[PDB]
Amino acid sequence: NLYFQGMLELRLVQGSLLKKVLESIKDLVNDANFDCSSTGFSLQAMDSSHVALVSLLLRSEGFEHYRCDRNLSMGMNLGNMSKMLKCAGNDDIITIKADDGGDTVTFMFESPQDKIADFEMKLMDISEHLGIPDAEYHSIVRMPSNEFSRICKDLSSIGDTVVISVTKEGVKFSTAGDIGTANIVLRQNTTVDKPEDAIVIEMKEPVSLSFALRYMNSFTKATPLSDTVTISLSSELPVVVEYKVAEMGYIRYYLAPKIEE
Amino acid sequence: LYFQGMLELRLVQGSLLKKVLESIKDLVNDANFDCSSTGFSLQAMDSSHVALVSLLLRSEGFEHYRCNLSMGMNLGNMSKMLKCAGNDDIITIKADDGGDTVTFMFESPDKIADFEMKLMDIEHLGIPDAEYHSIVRMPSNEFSRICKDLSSIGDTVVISVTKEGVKFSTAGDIGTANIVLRQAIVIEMKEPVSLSFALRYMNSFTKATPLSDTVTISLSSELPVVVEYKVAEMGYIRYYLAPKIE
Amino acid sequence: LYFQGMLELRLVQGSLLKKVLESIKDLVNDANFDCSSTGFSLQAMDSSHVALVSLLLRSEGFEHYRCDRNLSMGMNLGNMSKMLKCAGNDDIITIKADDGGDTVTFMFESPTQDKIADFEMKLMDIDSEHLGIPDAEYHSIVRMPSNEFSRICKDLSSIGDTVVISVTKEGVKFSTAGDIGTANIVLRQNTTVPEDAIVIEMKEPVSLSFALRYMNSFTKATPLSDTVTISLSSELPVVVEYKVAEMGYIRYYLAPKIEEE
Amino acid sequence: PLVQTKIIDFFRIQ
Amino acid sequence: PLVQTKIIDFFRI
Amino acid sequence: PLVQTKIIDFFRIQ
Repeated sequence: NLYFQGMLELRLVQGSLLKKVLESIKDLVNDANFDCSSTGFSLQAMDSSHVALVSLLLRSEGFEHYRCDRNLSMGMNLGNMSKMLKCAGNDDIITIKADDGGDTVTFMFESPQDKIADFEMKLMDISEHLGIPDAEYHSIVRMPSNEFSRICKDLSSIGDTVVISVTKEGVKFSTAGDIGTANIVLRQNTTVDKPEDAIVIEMKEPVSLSFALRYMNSFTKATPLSDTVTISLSSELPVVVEYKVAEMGYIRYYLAPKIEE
Repeated sequence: LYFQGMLELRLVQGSLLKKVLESIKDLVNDANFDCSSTGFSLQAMDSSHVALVSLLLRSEGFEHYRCNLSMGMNLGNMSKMLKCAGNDDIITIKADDGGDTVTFMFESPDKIADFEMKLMDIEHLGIPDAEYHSIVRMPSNEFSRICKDLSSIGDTVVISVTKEGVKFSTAGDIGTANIVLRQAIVIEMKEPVSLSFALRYMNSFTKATPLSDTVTISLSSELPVVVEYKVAEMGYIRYYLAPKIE
Repeated sequence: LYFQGMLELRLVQGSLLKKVLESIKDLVNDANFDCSSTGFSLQAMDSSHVALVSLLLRSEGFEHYRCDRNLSMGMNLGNMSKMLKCAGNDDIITIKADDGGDTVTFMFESPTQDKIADFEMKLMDIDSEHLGIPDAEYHSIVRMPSNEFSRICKDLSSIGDTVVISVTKEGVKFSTAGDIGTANIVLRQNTTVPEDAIVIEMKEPVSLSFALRYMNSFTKATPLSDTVTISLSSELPVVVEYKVAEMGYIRYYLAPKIEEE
Repeated sequence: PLVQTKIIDFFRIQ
Repeated sequence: PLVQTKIIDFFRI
Repeated sequence: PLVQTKIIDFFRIQ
């Protein structure tokens, strides 16, 4: 066949992964295209204020079955998709099915029980993607995702803006608000038996930038996907906050800084 | 011989009574609790007369059972008092026939608590002893999960039983959903049956789920659906829901 | 010898301080922490002057106890609580302040991470107008599981506003009445269980009435101690005491409701 | 157009 | 209705 | 005062 209509069919044995992926992006991005390519099943979208960007990839080798006839895009209301995936059991096998310019997407949930559920959602017509540069960052911090999540929630109780600075002393998160000021300093620490417990700091040049904590706290919705989080900083770029998706991909969040007028 | 009627019930598994009240207090606002030799029962409808609850706690499950009395009860009030009982407490109920009040005693296997609240003065329907076209027994947890999931998609569930299995279907603004379970999950099908029901009421029925790990759904093209939860090994709560029809 | 008064307290079990603040921040808005050789203490009345809280963290419970003079720190307890909520439950907490200083510093050290957090908060000027508590003789004392006492206060308060507490040879009885009906809960001595014991010393029968609203604020100290002690005399406020590990206490004093004469 | 029936359409008043 | 007493009725400054 | 920059200030439209 050559005049085939594009078609997508994905069978993911660990359905819980896809549920956690949607929970990681649905509050940041309302509607977006899921893109289909040889490499895998991906999404790139900004938040509605254009302050943050999410770039997501689920690689083809993580699916039990991976058909991506040509380069489909599925225009998806992420909240509606999330609502349908919330009906999958954490141990369900999940199958996504859609036609190139099709009007609906079908989700199949199969239990490993003789229970089979079919959910059918309307698609939307959605676009223009940004080019992400392959830059060299001035500093990279890797740390346990739960520790970063705790730090962001704690500081956000004190103020709205966090200064992240990397120096020879370590990584410092600072905030000031109506009730006082807070400074949290992590130094490099690899004195651990499990490397995902480490705090690793690689500084090529010192860097200090300011960011809205509200966005940082939405990023930490991806914590259940990844024992680890990597924060990449340079004074000329958004910060990058990267989570692993099991062993089959990633979610990267980019956040534009706050700067003096 | 000319004595005033008296009810005294002692239930060692007091938590069953707590769970029973939670199962029904949001469906029915007030109802009579009826007293008979068979046991402690209740029948009542919701305000729109679309759903009916029939409850029975058999006499054999009370360590003490003394009783044809009725107690008109504000169910949410009774639940406010029962909520003050510990989950392991022994619970006693005591009342007089035309009595003003009911006393609940919560007894720890030290602590002894007495709660007393006012009664009310509150016409039953006859439940035909009919045979059903299809009966499904399934985990109450899975039924509760299905009703909640579908109700996030639409307002109306189609339940159908065929040779293939039992299906639950809904359609709503954001899309459509079908859930098929094949024959534990037991299906006994005299004749295929398919009926529509309001998920709002089904969702209310699943508040009985902590009473039993299994739920039973009886269907007939000519009857309300019956959703039954066993009350430990000493009784039942049966919910009847009138269908939506052509 | 002409030293500036300093305060520096290091507490290994930081969580004790987190729970202490949760125990009092809703009863009292602003209060002085006082610094003596005996320990770190606080006394304050609620704004209606019906309840009084007295707490003591003894100097021996602190890994480092520096309290240079008769120093007082005036503080908004809700703000302090908000800062202490950012301490992990196993964090080591250090408080540092100057006698007439403008701010107080809380340092949170992780015992296992190499994370150091500095939180700084404004102090305020509060007039120390302290009441002397006489060393009096109680007519009855009751010790019981804190969770049992808390359950009783919540259950009764859903029935009515006022609890009658009585001790007799039969035991301790709690009673309330309201719109929906009446409730009596009787507890008898039970030592054949250890923190689940009920222990009652009755020198003379006592019976007094209290507002449940205040009792329910007292039970916010429940996570401090698996037990609680209630001391009654016909001539005194009731005293409700929770132990702070084995390094001190919080004592709540509540004036009774009495019959008019 | 489905119509919601009533319990009293099926059971009588004993 | 009972009368709520105050801490100041029992303890002195 | 600080100003919130945008992603569009940094990345091109590809």
